[PDB]
Amino acid sequence: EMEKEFEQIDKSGSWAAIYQDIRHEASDFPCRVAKLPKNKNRNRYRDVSPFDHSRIKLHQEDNDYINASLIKMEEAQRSYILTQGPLPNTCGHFWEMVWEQKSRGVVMLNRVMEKGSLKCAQYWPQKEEKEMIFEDTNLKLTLISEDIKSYYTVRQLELENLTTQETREILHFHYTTWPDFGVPESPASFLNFLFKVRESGSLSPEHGPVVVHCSAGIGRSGTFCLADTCLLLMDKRKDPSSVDIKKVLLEMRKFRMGLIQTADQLRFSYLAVIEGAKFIMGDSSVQDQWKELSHED
Ligand SMILES: O=P(O)(O)C(F)(F)c1ccc2ccc(C(F)(F)P(=O)(O)O)cc2c1
Repeated sequence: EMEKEFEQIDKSGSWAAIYQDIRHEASDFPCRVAKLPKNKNRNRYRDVSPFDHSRIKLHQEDNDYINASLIKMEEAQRSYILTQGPLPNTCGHFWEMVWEQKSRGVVMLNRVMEKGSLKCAQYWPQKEEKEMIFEDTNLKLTLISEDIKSYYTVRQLELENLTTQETREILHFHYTTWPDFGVPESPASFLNFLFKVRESGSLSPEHGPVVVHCSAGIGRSGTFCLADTCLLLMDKRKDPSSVDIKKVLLEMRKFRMGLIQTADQLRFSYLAVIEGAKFIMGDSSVQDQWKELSHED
């Protein structure tokens, strides 16, 4: 039982050991491009780079580089794009990517400012009367509307390719109370938030991979994607307990490094998956319970 194993790990306080085993077994691929001197200012952190084999390439001719990774989950039938929280000089790239990948949604798991330090840049407009134009990638972005909740805000954005004048509605899901190296404020909050994204249709195969990011795009982003993939996994393979979260994470770390940055987020991943499992295997109310418990209102 998923529950039994979880309690065993907790009872023995093995979360740090398991998490540490994951780091040591994690894949390690080259990041030549990410480390090219010219791209130095395109990476928020020196030690966090997308693997070359899976990095998302901008279709631009100058520099196709952006600190983003395509996490393709074969069995789970779902791809995501994990990227760092855009930098002052990479906002055009970010949206360029969102455009070229035909993304429908963007999941932000961090705040533009955490403890006097900017964990990310204001890459989307805060006021509707002030659209944003990223001149380098010839993109226009406009806040159409937004639904502000207690711990998360969902925004409707219109992304326009100024070149072709083509337009697209991007759904911006912003979890606002997930601290760096911290965890969601309950499995309920998280799942409540994950299912909003799901019901939005942003994760649908009819759209490009959803863009998920935090600060470095590995900790919170990793946690969010791990949870979503495991729940996705234990629904298609009818035999949920066979889903080995630790291994799913390892599968994931093959496409981007450092997914899940703390033993606690790893534990949370298990909690969120176990909790969210109640949905996959019946119970059409736990979702109303998460919404209730998340106190989003
Ligand atoms: O999403 P989180 O909370 O996991 C994060 F973004 F806060 C986080 C994650 C990975 C990091 C790696 C390196 C640095 C660095 F400080 F070492 P560097 O020296 O490479 O800039 C900072 C990092 C911060």
